[PDB]
Amino acid sequence: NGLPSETYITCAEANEMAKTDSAQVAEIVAVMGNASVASRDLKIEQSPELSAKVVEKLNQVCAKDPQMLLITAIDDTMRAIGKK
Repeated sequence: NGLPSETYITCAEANEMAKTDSAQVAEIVAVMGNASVASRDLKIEQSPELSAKVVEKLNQVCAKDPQMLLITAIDDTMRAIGKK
C-alpha cells in the first residue's frame, strides 16, 4: 500500500529529475548502487566512473523498457556489470 518513491519511479524519469536535481539522482543511484554491487561482488569500490555510467546506461534501458522501476533497474544493472 505504501510504495516507496524509488520503487514507484522509473529510472527514465529519474533521468528527467536529474535535469532539475542531478546530484539528487546521482546520490540515489550511488547509495543503493554501490551497496548493491558490493553485495554480490564485495570487491567493487566507490568508483565515481561506475556510478556515472550505471545511470547513463540505466536510463537507456528504461527508455526501451518503461517497466524498469528504479529500485529494480539498478539491481538489474548490478547484475549485468556485477561480473567483470
